[PDB]
Amino acid sequence: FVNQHLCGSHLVEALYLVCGERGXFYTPKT
Amino acid sequence: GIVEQCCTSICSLYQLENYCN
Repeated sequence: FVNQHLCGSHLVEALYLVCGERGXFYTPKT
Repeated sequence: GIVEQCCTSICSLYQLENYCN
């Protein structure tokens, strides 16, 4: 990683990559 | 929210990981 501002698709992929998990499961909670 | 916080200021992987919870 390297420090940067992040938006939209760049942001949602960057938090998915560090987490290793998709979210948004059957009957969404968020 | 997360979209404002990380697009108006820097978010490292150490910040982004908190928002997966």
